[PDB]
Amino acid sequence: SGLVKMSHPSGDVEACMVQVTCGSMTLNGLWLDNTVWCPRHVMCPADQLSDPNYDALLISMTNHSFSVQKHIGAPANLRVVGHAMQGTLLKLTVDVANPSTPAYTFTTVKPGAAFSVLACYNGRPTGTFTVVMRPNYTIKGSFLCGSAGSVGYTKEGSVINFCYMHQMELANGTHTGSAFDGTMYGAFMDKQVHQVQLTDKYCSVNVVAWLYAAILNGCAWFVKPNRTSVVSFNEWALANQFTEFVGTQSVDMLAVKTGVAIEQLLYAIQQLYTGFQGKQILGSTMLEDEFTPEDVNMQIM
Amino acid sequence: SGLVKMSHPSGDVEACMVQVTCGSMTLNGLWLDNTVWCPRHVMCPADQLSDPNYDALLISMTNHSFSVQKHIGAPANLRVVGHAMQGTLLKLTVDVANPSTPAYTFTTVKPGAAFSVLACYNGRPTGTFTVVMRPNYTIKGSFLCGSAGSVGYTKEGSVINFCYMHQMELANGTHTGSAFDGTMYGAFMDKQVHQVQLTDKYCSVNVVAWLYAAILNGCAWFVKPNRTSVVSFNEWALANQFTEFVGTQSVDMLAVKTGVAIEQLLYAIQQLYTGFQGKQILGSTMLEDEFTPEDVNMQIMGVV
Repeated sequence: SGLVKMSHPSGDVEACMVQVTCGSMTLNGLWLDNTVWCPRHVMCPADQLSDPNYDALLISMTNHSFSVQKHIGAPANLRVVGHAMQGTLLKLTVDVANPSTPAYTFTTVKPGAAFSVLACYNGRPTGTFTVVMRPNYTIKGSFLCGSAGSVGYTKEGSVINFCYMHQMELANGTHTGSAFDGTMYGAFMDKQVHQVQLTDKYCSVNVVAWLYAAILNGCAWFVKPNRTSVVSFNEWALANQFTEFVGTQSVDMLAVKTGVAIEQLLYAIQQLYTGFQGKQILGSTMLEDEFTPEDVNMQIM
Repeated sequence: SGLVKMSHPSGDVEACMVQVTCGSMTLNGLWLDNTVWCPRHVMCPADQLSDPNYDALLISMTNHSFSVQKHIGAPANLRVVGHAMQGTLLKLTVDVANPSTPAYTFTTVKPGAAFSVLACYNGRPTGTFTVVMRPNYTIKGSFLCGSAGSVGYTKEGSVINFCYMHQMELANGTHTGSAFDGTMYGAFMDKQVHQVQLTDKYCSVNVVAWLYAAILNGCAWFVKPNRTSVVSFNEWALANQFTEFVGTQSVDMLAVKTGVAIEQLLYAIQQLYTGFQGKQILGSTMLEDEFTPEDVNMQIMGVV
């Protein structure tokens, strides 16, 4: 009954991690059914990562180019019987179906949404943590060299939604990766040139959730009777580095649980961005946008 | 690079979780070999929790009083064939041995040490997070009603150190539990009465680690030539709600890597205690003390 960074139990997804090796290069892959997903830059030699030619590289491969070992749990015999390139991912086909494939889906996450990351090295889970997809389509993770192919996901019921496969580091503590459709979040290129990122923003709905959590724990000094409408807050947001606020039923439950209307918190957010004055809020003298409405509902029940 | 709140993968420990039911009370238990560990207040009924007689509650039990079900993973029912009390924990014996018992130890952690927690409800793992054993022998986590028996651990190679089993809430967001020798952390009582908690302190050595992580991630604005000695800082600490700084080799690797001495960050902590004056350090506006030197070394350099 505090507000902490919380991840899904990782057991489910650990049972799907494998190591993919191609020549002298190695990284992680995700083994679902008869498929192993991994980043395509496993085909690329270190010196050529500046300007790879993936179309060339793909051609020069046979199935015997790809080596897949399973280290965690039950071992280890995966023969690659096919290989395809899908955007910034490779799609390897293997002769054995993962007996431990969860019920799963492949939905792309949106800015502000949270997901769990299983950080792996050489096909071995080493740690798990949770992030939110930034409005500029980066995440703030904890990745060293060799973590490519680490998997990000969410869990509703026993259905895993795989939403992220790690690719690269754009700057200090700034990362991105692929959705399992093969597209890179934020359209960054999987080559090692410096690329510019768009400006970041506060996730408005996540700040509202956080303010609700502060109220639910007795910190409500910022609540006034004043209101800003959603439509009016969103005009303001455009020019002050906040995202468009979009209401959800998860926000609505917090409004009911506390007696404070969304529009009062939208007004407070406008004030708090001018300054906290004193003044702390679970505090912190700055806005928190890394907890979702769902986060706050499940941890402060 | 990047520094996040990082937990161990929980697959190992998930396979060990079970539900223990006794009368009307239900919570989580930990299943190792032929033993299921759970908090003993599962014997105490709804209202008697104000103050219970645990020696009495124990005698009024047989093995049939206890029901253990494994819900997640490899399904099972486990018959209880013995029962004992040890401190604040029951030690239940079951007929089937856990076929996925990890290599493990039972060690008690000291204040400032971090560990992973697997939060469970009704024998089902729902989330994992990392905590530090606070100087006042509480932990700050997310434990709702029904999470007693949730388990905390550190992992070293294949060996899991089990160091915590959740017991109770105290103040808001303030929790405590048992080591697996049965002793409650900070001598608290498993009882719905109120007990006095010592004041919290900042874990100075973790704050230093966090500041080194800042420097290593390109955030060094708080670094000045000025220095406070360890001895001097520790006198200051007593008066200002900080722990005694004790250096380790792990802190030293960070001093070597950044070129910034410990004594420079001791002086910076004294200046940052007052306040960050509108700036932030790794996205925070207050000192962070739940990143340990070992944790920072592992995330930033992959080292021990």
